[PDB]
Amino acid sequence: SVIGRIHSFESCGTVDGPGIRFITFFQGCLMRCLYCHNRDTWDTHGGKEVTVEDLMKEVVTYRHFMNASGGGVTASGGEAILQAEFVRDWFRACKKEGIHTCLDTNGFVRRYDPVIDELLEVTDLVMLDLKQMNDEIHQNLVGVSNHRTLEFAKYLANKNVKVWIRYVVVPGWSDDDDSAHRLGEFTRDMGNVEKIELLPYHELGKHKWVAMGEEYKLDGVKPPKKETMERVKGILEQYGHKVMF
Ligand SMILES: CC[S@@+](C)CC[C@H](N)C(=O)O
Ligand code: SF4
Repeated sequence: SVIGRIHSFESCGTVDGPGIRFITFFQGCLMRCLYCHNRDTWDTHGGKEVTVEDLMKEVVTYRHFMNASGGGVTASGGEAILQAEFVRDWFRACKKEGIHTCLDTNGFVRRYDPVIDELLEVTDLVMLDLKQMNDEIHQNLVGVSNHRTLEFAKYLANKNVKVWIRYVVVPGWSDDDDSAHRLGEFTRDMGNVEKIELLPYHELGKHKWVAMGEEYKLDGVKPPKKETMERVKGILEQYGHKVMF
């Protein structure tokens, strides 16, 4: 029945645990972050066609490695939530195999049909990218308003879904102190954020823009100052957050 469109899949040791995570990067994203790591995930009509059956046969070989703490599967890519029906089925097949499931998303949910709730029932962890609390800047950095992502976040809180937050720090855009406080405050109130990951801006994936003959509006911006990272981090910890930077 449901077929999925993916950019790729790779197994990888979870940043902090002995387990391995099988990560499937779903094809397609409606955002256009100036710093996008892989713009090749943008096209919703690209990638490869795979069935739930196909992915599970790829995850099995890694089974022994997923029963270790952070071991499990992750739906990432561009925006995995755009293919919410398939991810639901994938996660359902994984749940019966005794596998931990993580939904890595930007939360750019357009409509709130029941499939989302179904998806969450079989989602052990939601990794939410919060790109910018100041919508003025968010529009300029991403190309869309953060309103939907923000509603989605509140949606997850009211459901008591365990959430980790990811925030990309970029000098001149998200290094602002007023923005760190807005983020720390907002996530504090959600009440379900268990940890925040601070990622310093990186000019990686730039060859994907130039390759497709496109202009990168951040080729002149450099990573954030080691001190600046400590600044925002310290600000977020004031709201009672574990910042795993
Ligand atoms: C840039 C960090 S990645 C682990 C996630 C990139 C983007 N938010 C995505 O989920 O497609
Ligand atoms: S949400 Fe992720 S995949 Fe989509 S444009 Fe932004 S960085 Fe790229």
